[PDB]
Amino acid sequence: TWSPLAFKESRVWDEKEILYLGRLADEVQAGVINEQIAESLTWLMARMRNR
Amino acid sequence: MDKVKLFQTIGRVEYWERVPRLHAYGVFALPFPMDPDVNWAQWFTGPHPRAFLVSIHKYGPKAGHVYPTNLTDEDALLNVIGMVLDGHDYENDPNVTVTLKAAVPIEYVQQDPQAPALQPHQAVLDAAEVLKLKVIKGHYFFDYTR
Amino acid sequence: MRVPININNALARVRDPLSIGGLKFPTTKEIQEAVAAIADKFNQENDLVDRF
Amino acid sequence: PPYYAIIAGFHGLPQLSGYNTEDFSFHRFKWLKYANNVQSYLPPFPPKVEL
Repeated sequence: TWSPLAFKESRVWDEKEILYLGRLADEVQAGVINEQIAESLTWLMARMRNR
Repeated sequence: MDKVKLFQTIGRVEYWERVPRLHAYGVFALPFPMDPDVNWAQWFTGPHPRAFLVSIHKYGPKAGHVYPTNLTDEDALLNVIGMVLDGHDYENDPNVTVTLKAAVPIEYVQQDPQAPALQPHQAVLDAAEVLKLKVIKGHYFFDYTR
Repeated sequence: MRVPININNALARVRDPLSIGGLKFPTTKEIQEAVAAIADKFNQENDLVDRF
Repeated sequence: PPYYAIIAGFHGLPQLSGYNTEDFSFHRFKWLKYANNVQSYLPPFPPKVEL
């Protein structure tokens, strides 16, 4: 008899992380958190491949 | 050595993520006046992410002003109202957003500003019942609204 | 994750415009600059255990 | 207070395909310790850049 397992994890982005996150050596309008969500998405995909 | 100086490191900037809470449990925050007497610039020094329990003055001349909880005084232990997750700039705002109901790991609750980050503070666990933090896993649980 | 800097401006903004104390007057110089991000290629993933 | 979350995961477990039918043993891969010291026959590696 065989039986599989289950795997989950999660993220939260707060309001003052989403609302304002700027460049460190530049002054741009706040649109930087989209790339941060993209990297965390790709990192969770890699985390599943690691398992 | 004299006419030619080689490479040498000038700057070092490190950058972290934020303090993660549980999605499944919920967030509830009410903004509070910051007590001006405590040195707030000590509590927001390092680039490591932390969070620290906050107690409100019940009465007195500074009624409504909130300050980081001292684990020695019971009148500072009983009136605890929440914990600031993110981080804040007291040089621009005396009004922090204290979180009342959330679920933060044991790793990211540091009640002292010189206590080492990314390591569970022990006096919070040894005062977990007075501060009404229930520990079930790594992650703390607190609802100071109820 | 990256430290979200702007690359072609950090090197331009690191130096200081004080620069007096060497010869008690501003000397001339010429400065070229370079950037190269580094990450070790020896922390390879396991590509065998999915052929099994 | 607006936030944003991403959840991820899967279900699974590695299954061994073949089994012996007479006795119930399994023999497809095995390990072995052949060389006591062989790091001397290997070039050194560069260290990690702790920036």
